[PDB]
Amino acid sequence: GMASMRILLSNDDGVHAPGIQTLAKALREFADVQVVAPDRNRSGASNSLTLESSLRTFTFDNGDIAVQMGTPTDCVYLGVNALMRPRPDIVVSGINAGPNLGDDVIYSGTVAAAMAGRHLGFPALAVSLNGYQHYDTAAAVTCALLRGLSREPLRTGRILNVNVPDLPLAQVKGIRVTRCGSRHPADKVIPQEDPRGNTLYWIGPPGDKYDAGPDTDFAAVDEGYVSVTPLHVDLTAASAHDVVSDWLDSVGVGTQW
Amino acid sequence: SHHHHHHGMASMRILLSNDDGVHAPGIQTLAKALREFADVQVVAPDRNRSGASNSLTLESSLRTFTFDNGDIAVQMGTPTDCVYLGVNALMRPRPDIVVSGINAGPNLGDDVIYSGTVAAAMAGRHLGFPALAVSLNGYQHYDTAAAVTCALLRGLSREPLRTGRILNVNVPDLPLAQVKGIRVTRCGSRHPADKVIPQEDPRGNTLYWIGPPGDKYDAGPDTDFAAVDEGYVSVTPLHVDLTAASAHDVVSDWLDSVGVGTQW
Ligand SMILES: [Ca+2]
Ligand SMILES: [Mg+2]
Repeated sequence: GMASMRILLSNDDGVHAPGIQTLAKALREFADVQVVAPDRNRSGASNSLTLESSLRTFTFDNGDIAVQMGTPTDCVYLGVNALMRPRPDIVVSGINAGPNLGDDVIYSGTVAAAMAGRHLGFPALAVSLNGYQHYDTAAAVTCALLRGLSREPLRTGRILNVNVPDLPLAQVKGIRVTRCGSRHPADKVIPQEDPRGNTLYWIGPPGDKYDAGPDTDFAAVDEGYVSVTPLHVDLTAASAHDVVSDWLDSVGVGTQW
Repeated sequence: SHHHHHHGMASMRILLSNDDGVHAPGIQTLAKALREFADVQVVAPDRNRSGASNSLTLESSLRTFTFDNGDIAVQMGTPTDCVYLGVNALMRPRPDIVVSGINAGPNLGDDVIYSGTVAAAMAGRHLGFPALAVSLNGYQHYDTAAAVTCALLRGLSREPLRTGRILNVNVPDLPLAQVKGIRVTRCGSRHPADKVIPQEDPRGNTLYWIGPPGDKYDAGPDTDFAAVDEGYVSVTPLHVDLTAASAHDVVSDWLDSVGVGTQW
């Protein structure tokens, strides 16, 4: 093998998470792996980053780095820019306990850390397990993808979102390239009074599946396939361009006539 | 019947938020303009949360605080938490639309996915009018961004907009008379940001600041960058679907070719 793969490994659940430790161990059988991940398991970071403050890092004995109060984006950013020299070949984010599917992906810290590694020599991988049990399955799927990538370059697509059925490896049917499904709007709030009678509010669960058709990430994982969706960060909705332009003309906004 | 710039002093119910927080000049100038013709409820972060993007608070309940004028701050709340709570719990009657802004500084190109301004608008995408994110390319002409947003909202009152759930609006930092018009744009892109600014704490530990955005990369003629640089309001319709559809076949052929997850 002419060259070792050098991986920057991060996650949404922090350095202590079973998912990131299991992955790290499996990748280290063939690759050099630097962990740079949050100091703890926080929920709901998405792609936020810390701009109002500087960040502290801590290095463990095994060389793992925790960024203190770091988001997953902050971790990949420091890792790519300042803490690994030279820069990593690729960012791998995972294994996340829990699926990152459909229109949820924009809110996922696991996806966020991969999107921060989109400009490296390989497409970044975000790896989520549809459950909490078969980390070994997700780790073997990840190793298989990475072997694929060093065998033949993937030409287009800077981020792959990978969702792994929570199944023993022998039961996973295969791998499908998918698009993101969608959900109905989330609408539940759960109010709870504090001891003084003040109402506080919890964000409720996601809305029901809407677009879960045959070509979606939801469908593939349901049928026991690995789902691979390529993602990009361009939010432009190009199909709306003519409608919006026509509308502006019609209501006279930006025209005198 | 009577000739005024706007018909109705409260003809639409607006949930107004931002990521700069309730005390920011951009949201306070926008609130004051909007209240001339709309029924406005501010629900915004208790402080500046630039950097919050689409993050939300899941492992903790949120507490709200209501100011004398009725503005609501969500304590520790992100822009997404503010809109989600405003819409689903706090407002009665529910809003017809979410407006988020005016942000101090632009939200252009591939930065839009990192913007808390944009995230609040995207949490309002399911309402009857498309949500607006409004950002000023500068810090001076909040007045100009407010006039532009009021023009869009009067427009929505004349005629509903059919497709496009979220409009990302960037306004040049110019007097209104100097703004050239409006273009419907696409997001351009930047080089990766690459700077990390170290700074020692008083005990001699090294702390790190995230550096500024990378250089412009794709600022083509129909980009939001180009529009604003040329003195035009940029309007880009946005969606939340991250699927790189134009990569599907290539990824699919690559898989078949390396045979990952196949037997043979
Ligand atoms: Ca801001
Ligand atoms: Mg997680």
